[PDB]
Amino acid sequence: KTIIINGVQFNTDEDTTILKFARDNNIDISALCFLNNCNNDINKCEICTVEVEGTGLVTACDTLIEDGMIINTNSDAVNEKIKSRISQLLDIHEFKCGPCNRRENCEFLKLVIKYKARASKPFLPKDKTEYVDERSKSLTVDRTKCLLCGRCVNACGKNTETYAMKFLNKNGKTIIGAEDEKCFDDTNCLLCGQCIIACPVAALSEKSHMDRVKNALNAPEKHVIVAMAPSVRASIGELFNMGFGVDVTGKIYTALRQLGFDKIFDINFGADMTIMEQATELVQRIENNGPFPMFTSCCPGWVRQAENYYPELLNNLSSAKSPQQIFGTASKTYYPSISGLDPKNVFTVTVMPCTSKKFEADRPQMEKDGLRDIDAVITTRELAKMIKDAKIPFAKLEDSEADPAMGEYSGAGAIFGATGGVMEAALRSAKDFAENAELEDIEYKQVRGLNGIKEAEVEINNNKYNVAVINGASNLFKFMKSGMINEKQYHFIEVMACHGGCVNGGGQPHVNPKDLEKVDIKKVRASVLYNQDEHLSKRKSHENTALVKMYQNYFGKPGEGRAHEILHFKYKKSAWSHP
Ligand code: 402
Ligand code: SF4
Ligand code: SF4
Ligand code: SF4
Ligand code: SF4
Ligand code: FES
Ligand SMILES: [Mg+2]
Repeated sequence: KTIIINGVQFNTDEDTTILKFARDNNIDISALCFLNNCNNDINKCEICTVEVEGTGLVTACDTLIEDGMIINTNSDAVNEKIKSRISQLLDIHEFKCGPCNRRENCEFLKLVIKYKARASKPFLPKDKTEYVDERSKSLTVDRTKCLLCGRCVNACGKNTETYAMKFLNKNGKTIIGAEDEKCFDDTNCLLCGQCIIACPVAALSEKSHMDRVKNALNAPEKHVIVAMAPSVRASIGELFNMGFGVDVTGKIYTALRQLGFDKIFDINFGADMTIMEQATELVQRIENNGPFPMFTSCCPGWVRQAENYYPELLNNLSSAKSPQQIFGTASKTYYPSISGLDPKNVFTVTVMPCTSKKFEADRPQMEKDGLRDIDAVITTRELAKMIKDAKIPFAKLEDSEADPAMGEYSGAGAIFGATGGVMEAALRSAKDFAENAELEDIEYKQVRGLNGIKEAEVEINNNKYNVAVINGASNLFKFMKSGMINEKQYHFIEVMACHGGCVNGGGQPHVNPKDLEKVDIKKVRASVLYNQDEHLSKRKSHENTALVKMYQNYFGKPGEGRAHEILHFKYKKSAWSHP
């Protein structure tokens, strides 16, 4: 093929779109609705408009290159068309970037600036109440910002295959939302927030908990605990122009103290707790044979997927609470026993890469004696904004350490945020528990990686067992619908709703398509976690000295006694009722 782009001749045999061929040859072409190798097929934004000689204006994002094509990407006719489309989008967009939560990284704003587009009539709604949906515990919608680009809809389909995010006809007008415009929580939605990640603007956001936190911080009698998820220390640095894959663990501990938090702990400690219970439970299920398989229960997105699509598997879920919930349980019980604080005055806050974590924390039964396990959950984005609002020079901060009591963690807990992380961490303890030894080789590389469905055969106590790691909610459906579950007897299965693991969560920092092309965001973030595991002395959850002291002095033996009573949570399919 011979391609002419802006007077430059190209000789290629590649079969691809004009947009991507231009991107591969450093030729600038704008784009909006195009994401994850798909565009808005029904109402194309036409921001990727280029001029093909002999044909006219075409959309470069979905037009294959052909031999003899003469393309102009920066002609006048092209730029006026693109400027016209952006202007029309501004006519339905509340253009007030000042208080907006996408101010520092909004794809639309940089398109408005690039083409210097102005609205024919400034969209200024008198009352955003009808445009805004804040009924969910995880998601919020602001349709004053929605461009109707369909990226959220496509993302939902690709990532979860639930199609919970739909195009809707709201009284003659086209909008996006849940089925029948219901609250997302009341539908088959997983609350994974992958639709947020795909949104170029502030139309989709997480359900804010920042008022919960700030009100608790300012309350004199409240002792506010904060504990961040594995993925946060590998991600939040992106929002401070520090690049990708930068371990900023120490900076976060310091920033949290300057924010006024009363105690700095870590969810990775709770991750070690989850492994303690789960690995013990796995050994229990082996000696009992059943119920197999055992599924992980730490991902609330997967829990909702099970509840909404596979309720017969609810009993097969691990009884062990998620690292977030199992931490919060101990924060209201164990922590006061070693501090003297009044449990009612304890306020536990977590920092999560996940929007579904907010729903899990607000589950009615996720409490004890009137005390919530987790009082508030803020996303990686929310913490970052909280830091910038306090004008904390994050990139200039010294590394400080967390408080050890519930802040120490092994390398096993560190890799939780990556796909296959929980599986590998659980095997490190389950093997040592069953064989009653301290095994040297603990690296399970075969369950790592970005493959959708990963299986492995493991040898536990002179017996072989089949494990599986499900990477992404869509791959759960594939694993079940295709009958892969029945090819062999699986004993232990990890499931994560977000592909790549929690590092690709819905509460994670946004990454513009032009950095996604150059950076493998899922591997680069996960690398930080794996590097920590490699450099740590303790790489097994049961070697967590702070955790061992907690169990020895308070809980006793894992999987039984008081631990089984308050650190566990079982999901049950609804009792029979009719209708
Ligand atoms: N609870 C919990 Fe988890 C832990 O530890 C986080 O905290 Fe995850 C992360 N990062 C999230 O959100 S949840 C699913 N298990 C894998 S990692
Ligand atoms: S979504 Fe983007 S363009 Fe719209 S107001 Fe917010 S920052 Fe500005
Ligand atoms: S909510 Fe966001 S991703 Fe979905 S159509 Fe609107 S602007 Fe596009
Ligand atoms: S939270 Fe997940 S399941 Fe729900 S609409 Fe968004 S992408 Fe779909
Ligand atoms: S994989 Fe992690 S971030 Fe994604 S829904 Fe599950 S718990 Fe939340
Ligand atoms: S980016 Fe090509 S039509 Fe929208
Ligand atoms: Mg205070």
